[PDB]
Amino acid sequence: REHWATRLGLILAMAGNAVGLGNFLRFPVQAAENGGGAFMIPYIIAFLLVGIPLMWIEWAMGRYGGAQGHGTTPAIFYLLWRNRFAKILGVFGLWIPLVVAIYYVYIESWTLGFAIKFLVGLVPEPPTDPDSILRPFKEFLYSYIGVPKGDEPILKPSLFAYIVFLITMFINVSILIRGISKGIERFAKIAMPTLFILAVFLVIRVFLLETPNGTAADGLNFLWTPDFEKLKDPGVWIAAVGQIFFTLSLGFGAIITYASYVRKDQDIVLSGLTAATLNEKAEVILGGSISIPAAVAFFGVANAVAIAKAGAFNLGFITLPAIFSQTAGGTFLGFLWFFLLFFAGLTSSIAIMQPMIAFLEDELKLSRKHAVLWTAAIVFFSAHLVMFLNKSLDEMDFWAGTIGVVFFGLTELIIFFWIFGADKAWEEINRGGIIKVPRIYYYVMRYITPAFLAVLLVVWAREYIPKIMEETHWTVWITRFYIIGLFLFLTFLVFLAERRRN
Ligand SMILES: CC(C)C[C@H](N)C(=O)O
Ligand code: NA
Ligand code: NA
Repeated sequence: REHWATRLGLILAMAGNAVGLGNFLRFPVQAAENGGGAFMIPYIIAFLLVGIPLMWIEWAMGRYGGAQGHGTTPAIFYLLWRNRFAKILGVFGLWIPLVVAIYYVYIESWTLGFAIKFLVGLVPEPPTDPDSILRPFKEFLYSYIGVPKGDEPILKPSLFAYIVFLITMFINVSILIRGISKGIERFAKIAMPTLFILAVFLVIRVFLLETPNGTAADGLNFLWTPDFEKLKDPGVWIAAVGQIFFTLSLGFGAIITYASYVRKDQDIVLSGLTAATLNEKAEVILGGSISIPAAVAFFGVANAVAIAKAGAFNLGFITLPAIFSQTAGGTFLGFLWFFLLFFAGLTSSIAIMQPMIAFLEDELKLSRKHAVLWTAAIVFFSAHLVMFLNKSLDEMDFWAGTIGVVFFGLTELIIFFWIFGADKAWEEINRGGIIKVPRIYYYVMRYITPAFLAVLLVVWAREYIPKIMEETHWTVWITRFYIIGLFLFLTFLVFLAERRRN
């Protein structure tokens, strides 16, 4: 089996997995919608009671499986629990990352396309009226991905966007095809440093922004000022947990796959802890100190929150660059912003494609080259669904990147810390660890975490089961139909892999 060359390379590879579009895009929005400081309390709690224990659990399961030549859940679940149903459940460890990757890579191609156009200097040129400053960039984004005037189902992506998406796919392949140590590890040792330093630079510059309407400092205050009146709102907790799962790449089966390349005897405790800690630093300190504080600076808190509630891409692809355009060298600043997003997204996109590749290599015994090329083909082909179908991206993000990851996180924990045995799991987690997990986390993993996730899922289902059936748009049923097709497709490959073994 292939392994990580150095401990450092391992750490930065995992950090590149977590730290991504979720930090500079999803987080600012989630925190803004949930009342800044009021969102932070549940967020931290969710990080302690959910993020860390699951992180360690996934690392353990990964290395455990990897030692026997299996990096994906279909096999690993079976190793932890003997049952056909264990394999069927493990199919999500492939379905989830694949579905998410389909649209994730596309968003990543956006940041790239933007990074290019902003570098060359081809951008809209605003003239004191907020709308007259934002409108040009709204039209700019809409022209790029091809957004309809009214609410129309079909998207018309510009040739440039499509070509950029091809390039993005190429870059992803060029990295993945070189292997774990030579391809992913090498890139991580470069991208991450660049990323952190670009992020750092952007946080400085942004913090310097101050206008008659507000300051970046007002934004930092808003984000870090505690509010206890929102603690009784379940929605805040649900959003916090969802963000923790997404940002830490938990429930995507990515962490597990990466961990399967860690040598049986190498530490996963301190490594895992360090990776997660880096992500949070990149999330709360970097991610939350760029977008929000800038919006608040120019438009004020109220408007900033309104803009955040407007959409997820509205703050990242429209508001921020529009704000930069009003400053000296704002065009170049916008470039660094999209270059940062691109490197963050690229480091994550490769991570959610690897689980599929690892399955083909491990279970179907395909060469790395073939495994990568076929994975890219599937993603690229499926991407047309997200590219040309409005609301398809949202549907995938929801079913896979929201519900799926939580459901899968609960499943893997139940299989590992319950069926497989709590003590055995604990012993497996701490084995070889440079430091040992606090004893208390034993009771967190076995009782607290699973219960909280279960309650969450129950609450969700109660609200969603009626809404699903009554949804007017056909694009979602097409998306649903197709991803269900993808699931069946993957189950069939597992069947073949199972048959080859015999
Ligand atoms: C799906 C995951 C790879 C997402 C990543 N953890 C992020 O924060 O963007
Ligand atoms: Na990343
Ligand atoms: Na992240």
